[PDB]
Amino acid sequence: VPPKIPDGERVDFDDI
Amino acid sequence: TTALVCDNGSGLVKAGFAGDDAPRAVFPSIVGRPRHQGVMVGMGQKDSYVGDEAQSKRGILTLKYPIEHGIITNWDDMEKIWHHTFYNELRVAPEEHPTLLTEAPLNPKANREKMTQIMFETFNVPAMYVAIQAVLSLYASGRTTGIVLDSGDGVTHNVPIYEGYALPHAIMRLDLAGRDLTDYLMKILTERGYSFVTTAEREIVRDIKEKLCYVALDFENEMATAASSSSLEKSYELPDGQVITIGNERFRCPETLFQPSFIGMESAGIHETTYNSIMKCDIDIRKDLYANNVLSGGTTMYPGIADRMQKEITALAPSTMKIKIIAPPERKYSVWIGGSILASLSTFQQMWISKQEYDEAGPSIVHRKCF
Amino acid sequence: TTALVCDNGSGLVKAGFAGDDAPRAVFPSIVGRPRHQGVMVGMGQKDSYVGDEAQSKRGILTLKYPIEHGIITNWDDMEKIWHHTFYNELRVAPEEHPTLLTEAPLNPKANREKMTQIMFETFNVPAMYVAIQAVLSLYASGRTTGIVLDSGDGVTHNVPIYEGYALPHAIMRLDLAGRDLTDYLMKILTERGYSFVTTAEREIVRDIKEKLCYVALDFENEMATAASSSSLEKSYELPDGQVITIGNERFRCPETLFQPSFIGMESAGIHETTYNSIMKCDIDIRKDLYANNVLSGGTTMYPGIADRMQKEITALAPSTMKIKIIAPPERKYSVWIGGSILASLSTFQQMWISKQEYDEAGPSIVHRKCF
Amino acid sequence: TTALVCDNGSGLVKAGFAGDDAPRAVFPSIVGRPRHQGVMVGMGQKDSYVGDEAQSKRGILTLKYPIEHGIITNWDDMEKIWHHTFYNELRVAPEEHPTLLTEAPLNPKANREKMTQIMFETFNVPAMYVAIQAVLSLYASGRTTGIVLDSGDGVTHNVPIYEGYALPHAIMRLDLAGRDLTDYLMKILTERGYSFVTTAEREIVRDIKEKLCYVALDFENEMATAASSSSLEKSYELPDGQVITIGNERFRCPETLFQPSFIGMESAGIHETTYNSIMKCDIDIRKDLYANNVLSGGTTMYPGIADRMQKEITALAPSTMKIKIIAPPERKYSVWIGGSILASLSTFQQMWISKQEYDEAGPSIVHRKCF
Ligand SMILES: Nc1ncnc2c1ncn2[C@@H]1O[C@H](COP(=O)(O)OP(=O)(O)O)[C@@H](O)[C@H]1O
Ligand SMILES: Nc1ncnc2c1ncn2[C@@H]1O[C@H](COP(=O)(O)OP(=O)(O)O)[C@@H](O)[C@H]1O
Ligand SMILES: Nc1ncnc2c1ncn2[C@@H]1O[C@H](COP(=O)(O)OP(=O)(O)O)[C@@H](O)[C@H]1O
Ligand SMILES: [Mg+2]
Ligand SMILES: [Mg+2]
Ligand SMILES: [Mg+2]
Repeated sequence: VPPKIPDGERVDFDDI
Repeated sequence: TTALVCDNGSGLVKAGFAGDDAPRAVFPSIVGRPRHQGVMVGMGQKDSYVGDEAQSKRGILTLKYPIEHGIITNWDDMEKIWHHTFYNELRVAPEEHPTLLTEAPLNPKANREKMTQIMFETFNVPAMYVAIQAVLSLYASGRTTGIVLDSGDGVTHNVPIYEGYALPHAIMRLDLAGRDLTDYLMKILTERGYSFVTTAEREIVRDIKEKLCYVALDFENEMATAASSSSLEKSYELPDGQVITIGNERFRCPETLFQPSFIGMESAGIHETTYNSIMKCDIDIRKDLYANNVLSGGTTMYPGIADRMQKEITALAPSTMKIKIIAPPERKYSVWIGGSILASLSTFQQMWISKQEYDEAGPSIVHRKCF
Repeated sequence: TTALVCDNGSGLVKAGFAGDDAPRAVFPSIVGRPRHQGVMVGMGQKDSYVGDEAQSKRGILTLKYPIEHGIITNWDDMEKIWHHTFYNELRVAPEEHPTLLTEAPLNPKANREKMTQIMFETFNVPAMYVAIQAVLSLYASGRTTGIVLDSGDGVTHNVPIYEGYALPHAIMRLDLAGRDLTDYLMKILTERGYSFVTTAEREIVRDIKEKLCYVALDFENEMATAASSSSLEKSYELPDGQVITIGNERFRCPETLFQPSFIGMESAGIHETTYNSIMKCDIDIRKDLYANNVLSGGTTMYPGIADRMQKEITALAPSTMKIKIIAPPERKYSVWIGGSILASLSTFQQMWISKQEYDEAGPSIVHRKCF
Repeated sequence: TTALVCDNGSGLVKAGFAGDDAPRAVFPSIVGRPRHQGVMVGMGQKDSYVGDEAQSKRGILTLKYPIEHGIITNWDDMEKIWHHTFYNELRVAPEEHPTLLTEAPLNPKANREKMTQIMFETFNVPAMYVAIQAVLSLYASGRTTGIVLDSGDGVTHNVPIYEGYALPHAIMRLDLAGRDLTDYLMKILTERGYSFVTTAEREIVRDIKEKLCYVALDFENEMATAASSSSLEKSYELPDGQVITIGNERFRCPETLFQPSFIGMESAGIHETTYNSIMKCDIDIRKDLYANNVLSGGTTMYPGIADRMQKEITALAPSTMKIKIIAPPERKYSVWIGGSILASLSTFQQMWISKQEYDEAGPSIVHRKCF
């Protein structure tokens, strides 16, 4: 059974 | 208050408030679940992208239309589409607005009854009314007679009307439409080497069909010309490069309309089912129907169809009658413009199916006097 | 508490607490037993020097890497390396810290299962999670799409990702990496007279490769120039004197990446396996992958590779697409920075493989939902 | 004189004179140039070994098939293969023999036209005819109706035929075939540690697939059984020793046929494209097609496929119809036996494309009446 990532919200392109 | 003129269609959902010129929000009716696994955490990945959002992420989705041929085959997806249409594309809660759906002629009853039951129970509208998709297209032309050929994307139907009295025994519904033309184009493109298989690439083939294909005035002469010269080969750039060159596939894809034997269908083309629909009418209203032939629907937007159809009917019809084909430039939204006009009428204001009436007779109210 | 972001790698073990910018302790992963006899008594001579200690006593040791190509071939030595990493380079007992190992794609299952069994039985961590080495490198770039070429020291793998949905059928793993380049450089140095044979002198050849070699923009022109002038010959001082002069061996060693036929490998270079990995993807996400090509891993630090690769892909790709190669200056630790970011996320906090779960399903839990 | 029934195929070229039971010469269609340097002088080393000779010297060659998916991608190599087939495996000059090639359905026109142009200009045959690979397989079964699923090594196509009248609108061509199964097996073998990369080792993986793999009657039960017991693990000896043990990779490789999502393909398996191909046919010939389902082609030789397919179709089809799957023991050469029968007919003797006809109309004669 593949790992189904649970429900998140964010973020991208900011911590970088 | 104002009425919501929704128009489910099959391929493009067109909606907007009654009394305007054009639909407010037009977006494909596709619901696509993701198909790969997904490794980024917290990306905010939803479980189903509907409407125009799934035409941008279509690279990793499996788009599937919820309406096959006029009829609705997947009620959960259709409910999702309606919910999106009401809440995100118009942002008006349905608790305070009448709705005017549209339905093809000769459709199964259960489809219409389920539609009204959904609209009254889930969305809880004040009152909804279902209208035949051809009468509206006749409204939009400002006529009151005429035989309208509404070649949508799901189903092509041909409803003749005289002086406001529809002729129920002369409706000729044919199930060839834009989707079958897309599939046939995708099938004949393989003769040059281009293979489109994925349900996402059907959209690319649809774009090719919209931008390049045209209806030939005379089929054999075009087939002979395209086989000698090279003045027809128009090129097109895929979503990643690698331009393709379409030869005589340009006018062979929409030719299927006039020769449904190409995709194996038995019936006669849209040029001969109109003449048959006329000949079933009475002998004294045939001149008016000949003179007021109306075109509508998306698929009748091919460049050069209003001349091919007129030539064909003039060949079939008696030599004395005048054959005229009304092809307004706003063909695609003709049904919705007519729907807006009908919903804006004062005389029509008492024909809605009020909710208390539904509570007293159940969903089978739609077949009753409130049609 | 804080998580331990370890990253086994093959050639340099990089570790550190989650939430920082750079790994706390970076040291070669070599375990070298002494090979001579030893006559001084009471000198305190140990039986195996691991990590950075064996890069200073390498004159009398026989260094041997415990990880050949991603996979682990000598489990006792790997356990020793992990024990050193936890206790002496970080000085934090593992009983109070979650761990986040990293693993190359397409590796044998038994390797991963043994890794988790060791981490849970010997070191007795609270919870550990294994992640693919390319998704982290994509985290560190702050993107969410893109095709990442992570040319480490053990194995070069090329994982394409779109919108967070990894494409498992388009992973192209190639076993040419920094170690094979070191061996090939050591093999072509013999054409001038310098012979390096001992496993200790492989480190000297590695230093030569790091400090002098560069990737040529055009191979034939450089081969012609180096054969006429002498503007390329750069000299280097061995650990004992006797400087050496490297001629056209400078750009011939890293050229093996783009022509794996030099070391007898059949496959195509890293310039063409990326294009093949892209072409296996769907037709609608190829533009985004073209525009967001990401480089990572140590071996992609050669001066002038981000231009050679772009030139090659632009030659292969259609002329309309824009080819852009992301080469951040912090390439070497990109995987570990991404690992720190992933371990610092709140959404990820419930994906760890808790110890009670391992007790209930055994080591085969890693292949299950907790990937 | 006698006719030459050649059958290009993709993976095995099968040829022989018309009127026999089995092809005279069957040999892989691979052309492999040497890749190393070569130091012995006068050894008589050729520049390209084709056919079965390159399956014995494959250790130092780079084999490359000239036919990718039905279509031919490398015309010079295909010409070389044909020349070998005529002159060395049959030893009959083509100047005195008609030829009957075979071609998959829905292939590009240019491929067929180039094929006929080569046969008429280079080899200079008296007359050649091109036939669809499924009608022949229907000949060999001695039927005249039935829907034939010809799962070759290049492409799987499913042509329904009734009473001798082919239904051109119901041909469902799918590009999953034996080659993709070989690649997927080579990709899942890496989960135990065995890595095959070279184009020569693809042949070894093909041999493993042929000798060990089988199609499971029920997939989940087999996956559960192989994960508990060890009664399935069958071992196999490589061309140099070091036996390998295949576990649940045995029935996972050919399962891709019924779930093309394993290799990332969107479409439905061979168990559901047959039912879809039937449902496109008319309502009155569906019983006969249900009762006369024919299997052909090499890839349908997996032990236990004629039961899995019948179970799947019986699940899909209405409960009253009888589902029967014809699986003759001579499945592999079914197309060629049918070709021999067709070439031996007297009624067919005037359908050949005579050379004078080609001289008058050019290579485009093949699309004309002489199909
Ligand atoms: N400009 C155009 N040229 C050719 N075909 C078109 C054009 N616009 C739309 N179509 C075809 O018409 C279809 C849309 O028809 P539409 O009238 O929206 O159907 P519906 O009646 O369900 O709303 C599309 O699927 C497309 O194939
Ligand atoms: N500055 C550099 N220039 C060229 N090559 C380098 C440089 N730094 C490291 N390398 C090569 O990269 C390898 C280290 O790669 P690394 O990313 O540590 O592998 P891993 O993925 O196992 O951590 C070294 O063996 C060396 O050959
Ligand atoms: N006995 C067998 N068991 C399983 N697979 C087989 C067997 N024989 C052949 N195959 C598969 O079928 C392919 C040969 O198919 P074939 O019918 O020769 O293709 P073509 O239609 O091009 O002639 C081989 O590549 C092999 O993968
Ligand atoms: Mg419509
Ligand atoms: Mg690494
Ligand atoms: Mg075949």
